[PDB]
Amino acid sequence: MRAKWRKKRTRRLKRKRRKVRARSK
Amino acid sequence: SGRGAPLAKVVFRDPYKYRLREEIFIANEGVHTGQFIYAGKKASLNVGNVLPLGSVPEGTIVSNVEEKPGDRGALARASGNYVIIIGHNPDENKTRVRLPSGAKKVISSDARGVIGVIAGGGRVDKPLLKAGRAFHKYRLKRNSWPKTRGVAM
Amino acid sequence: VVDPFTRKEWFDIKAPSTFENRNVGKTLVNKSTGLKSASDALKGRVVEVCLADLQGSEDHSFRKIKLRVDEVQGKNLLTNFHGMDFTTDKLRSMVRKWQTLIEANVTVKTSDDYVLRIFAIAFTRKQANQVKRHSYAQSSHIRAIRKVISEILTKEVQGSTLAQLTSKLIPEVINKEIENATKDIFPLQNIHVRKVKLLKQPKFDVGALMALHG
Amino acid sequence: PKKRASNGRNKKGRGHVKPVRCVNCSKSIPKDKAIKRMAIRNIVEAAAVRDLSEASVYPEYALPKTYNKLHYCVSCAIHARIVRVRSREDRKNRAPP
Amino acid sequence: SINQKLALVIKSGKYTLGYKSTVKSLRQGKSKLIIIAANTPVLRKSELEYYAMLSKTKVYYFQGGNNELGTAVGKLFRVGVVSILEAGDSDILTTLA
Amino acid sequence: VLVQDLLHPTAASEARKHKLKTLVQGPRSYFLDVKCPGCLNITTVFSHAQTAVTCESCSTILCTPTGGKAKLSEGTSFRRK
Amino acid sequence: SQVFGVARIYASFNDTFVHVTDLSGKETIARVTGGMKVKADRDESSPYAAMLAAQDVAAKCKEVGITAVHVKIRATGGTRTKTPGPGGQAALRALARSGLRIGRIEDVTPVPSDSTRKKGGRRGRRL
Amino acid sequence: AKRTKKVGITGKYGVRYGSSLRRQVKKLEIQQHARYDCSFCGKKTVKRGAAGIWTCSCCKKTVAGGAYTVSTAAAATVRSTIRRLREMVEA
RNA sequence: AGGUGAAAUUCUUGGAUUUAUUGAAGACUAACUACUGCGAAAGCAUUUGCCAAGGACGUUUUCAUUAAUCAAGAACGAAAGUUAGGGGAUCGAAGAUGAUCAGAUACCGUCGUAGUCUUAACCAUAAACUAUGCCGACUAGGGAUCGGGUGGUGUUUUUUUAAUGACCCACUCGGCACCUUACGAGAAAUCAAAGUCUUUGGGUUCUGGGGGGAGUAUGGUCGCAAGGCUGAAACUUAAAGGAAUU
Repeated sequence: MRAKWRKKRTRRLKRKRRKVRARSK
Repeated sequence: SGRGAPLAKVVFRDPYKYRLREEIFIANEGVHTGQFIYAGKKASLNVGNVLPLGSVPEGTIVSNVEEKPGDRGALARASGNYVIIIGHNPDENKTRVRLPSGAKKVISSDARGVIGVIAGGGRVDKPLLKAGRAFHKYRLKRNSWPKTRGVAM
Repeated sequence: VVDPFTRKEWFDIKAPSTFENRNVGKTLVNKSTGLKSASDALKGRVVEVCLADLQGSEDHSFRKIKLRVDEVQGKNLLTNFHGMDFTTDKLRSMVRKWQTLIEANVTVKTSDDYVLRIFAIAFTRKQANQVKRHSYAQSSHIRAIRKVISEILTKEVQGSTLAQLTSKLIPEVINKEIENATKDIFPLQNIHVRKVKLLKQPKFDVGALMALHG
Repeated sequence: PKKRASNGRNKKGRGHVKPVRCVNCSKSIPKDKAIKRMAIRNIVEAAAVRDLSEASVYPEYALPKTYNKLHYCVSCAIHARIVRVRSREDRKNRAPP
Repeated sequence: SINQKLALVIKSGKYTLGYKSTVKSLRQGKSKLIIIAANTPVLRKSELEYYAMLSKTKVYYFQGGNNELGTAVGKLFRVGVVSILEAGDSDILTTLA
Repeated sequence: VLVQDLLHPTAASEARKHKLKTLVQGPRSYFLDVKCPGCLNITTVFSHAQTAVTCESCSTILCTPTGGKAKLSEGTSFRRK
Repeated sequence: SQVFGVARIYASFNDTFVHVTDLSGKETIARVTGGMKVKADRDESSPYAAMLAAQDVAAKCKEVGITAVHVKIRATGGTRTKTPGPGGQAALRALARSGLRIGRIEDVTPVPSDSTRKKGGRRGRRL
Repeated sequence: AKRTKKVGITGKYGVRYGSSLRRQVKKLEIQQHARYDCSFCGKKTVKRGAAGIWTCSCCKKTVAGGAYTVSTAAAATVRSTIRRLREMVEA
């Protein structure tokens, strides 16, 4: 697997972890 | 007071009688209360001045121009709007010009074309903010506001 | 179908009196119709050609003199000087490599208050001693070429219009005027004025209209 | 690993300068770090050249030329163009042939 | 250079900033310079132009400003007309303009 | 390389290199004694000079600022040292 | 003293414009392209295409009577291949092989300042 | 005691309406209020005397500029073109 | 006709493609364009006025330790991405689809919004590269190449010995890359620095330590957001990585 594809897969699940995180603000 | 640009009383001591009738040449984003203006097909291309398009060039910007050489000014009279020229013709006088309706129309090279746009840099690009400057807004226009909804009644 | 060959009048075109042979070449306007005679048909046409076949020496097989038809005289379209140009084919022919291209521009008015703009092209060459494979300049010298090219051009013009100015353009007397002040500086090869364009001319003046007929 | 002096091509101590897109597959890349070759094409070709001079008007004419400048993309320029993959020290090669 | 001339004669020269004083220096006979830039009213200077021929003095119309002609006089204040009285250092009586 | 003597110098490497790389600092230039046609007094000047050295009563600028040695006119005498 | 004019023939990729005009240019004479003889399109800027191209323009120039023509051919110029038609020069091989006085041979393909972006970009058009 | 971090002359619009809206406000507000330079004197001491005008206190000549700014992005590229034609017909 | 390897799309009796006469916004600065420039970096190639700056060297110039490199800090910062005024000329994420093969979101086709650039200001990040730190002296030759200093009734020039500019010649400090081996070093590759490191210390900025997990959890500070610097641990596993060889 290309490193840019692996770097973005986690960038999306990192911005997505800011979403389920908005459930505590 | 009721429009959206500095309209001026352009004085003329009358070319046939001694009485100064301050005629009226609309707003130009680049003038001052004290300009030695010239109007007529034989004047200079200085903003404020004016001559028929048979004395002007391809790609010029002016205001209060007549679609019918004499209307005193129809096209080119808006806060932040202008009129460029897209073509010309020495015979028949068919100088094509740029109007914001997304299209362009042809005029005659004898219509009075007063150099310069109407003053008012970016009005619909600086919000009402509150219906306040919005109520005092329709104050000098028409009671078309407030506008209700159809699905409603 | 109408086979326009009929309304395809095999006309003809010639030169003025400022050149040598008043023969340029035949053309095809359109047969005289209703409210479109064979005088005020086109008139805005042009004659683009190398001044070699326009004169008599194949040394000038380069450079293309630009003309524009005025109106018809003797059922033979005349012509007049609208400007001078350089062959696009000879432009890429004079460009070698390992050098520097020195160009310049300048707007000028004539005596008849004619608005044109003479330019000037320039290529670089070595010296009868140099061993260098380039022959570049310290820029402050190429920048001096621009203040000297415009100096020359706008010092002799503003007189006799392009009638006498074009009378010196063709015999390329400027190639020895450019290489005149440059002789005391850098050698330079080729050296020509390239282009120049005219667009600020009034309307049809019957005056210089018969000055083309001879 | 790294096999070349100014890797790219004469790319040393400057960076972004002025690039020119490829005049083949439209593959863009810097002019001073790619590859370029002058085109010395006459006017016609090598076969019908004699038949054109026979019909040529004017005393044999002077006959001018039409030059040009090429720009390659590297990837396609190696498909079967100018390259053919070279050897080690013969890589330092900066000679015409 | 017009920069060198200005700098020197204004850091050691007898001058007069102003309409009255320019009119007073004019109706004295010891003023040979009066430079007004393009932004200041040339009307006040119209009497000075009608007085240019009356004062016989050699004027000069600088293509700049009296805020840039302020750097020329010294303070970042406002001064459209610079009228030279008596020589104190340099003599722009004859320059490259 | 191997062996030499940077203790005893030569006249060849004394008129070729910079005094700032040899063994001691020293100007490769000099001053001059140039006069003008009509000066019955004295005139001592520099080499490159930089700034232009004028005259006495008939100031006709002896030399002007040059990248090389302050050039002299047709009314002067290049007097070395 | 001849019957002058200017060929101004064109030759791009996937077609070859084989026609002549006059020294003025504001009037052309004939058009006839090479794919008009070939009903396959597979071979458009092909060799016999240009041959048959200057074949349809050969007898039509014999109708006007013009012979001395200052040709101004072209590749594609503008901002595309910048390369002349592969088999589009076979049009000169058939018009001279039939008869037509040629002289003042030149070109007018305008080269850009790389101004308007070309159709390719960084990664380009790699297939 | 500047009672602002990122609001300025817009804090007078508190929590009502919205941030985004009031943001752009302060933009041309400042490029209208501020004593604009009167080129009819080179001395900047002229503010906005009603929509589209700049009342000058330097010869007291009122000025014709912009609705907020003294020259919008549009009438700017236009300042250029009129200058261009001027000379061509000049001499 | 535009177009590909050939197709299809599409534009075409509503005369586009076609060459010629003035135009225009928007864009660019071509070919010369180089083992070269100058700039702090990022980079930034047309002309001229203005603004001033830096610089090599010139100098028997003025100072007299002014000094030397950086944690937190402080200016610019290409390009993507941004808020909005001016902005889509082309190309053109996305999209729309025509072929392709069992299938194709894609590559190849045409068109096409964001984007493309600007005004004052944000996100301060990249293979931002010399994957290789700054300076003060030394260890090699030639020069490729620029700025510069010298002498030459040297080359070229003719106006008129003067003024003369440029080219030629060894030399040549600050610059920019290369060649031969390497005295040295280096895992090798290779390097006038990766030499001057077991014979290890000239002042100093910084970071790295088997790799996954993971530049992810947390929080702080910055920013509008995307996201930036940031920074875990358990658990797992005995291989992984690099040079170079067959």
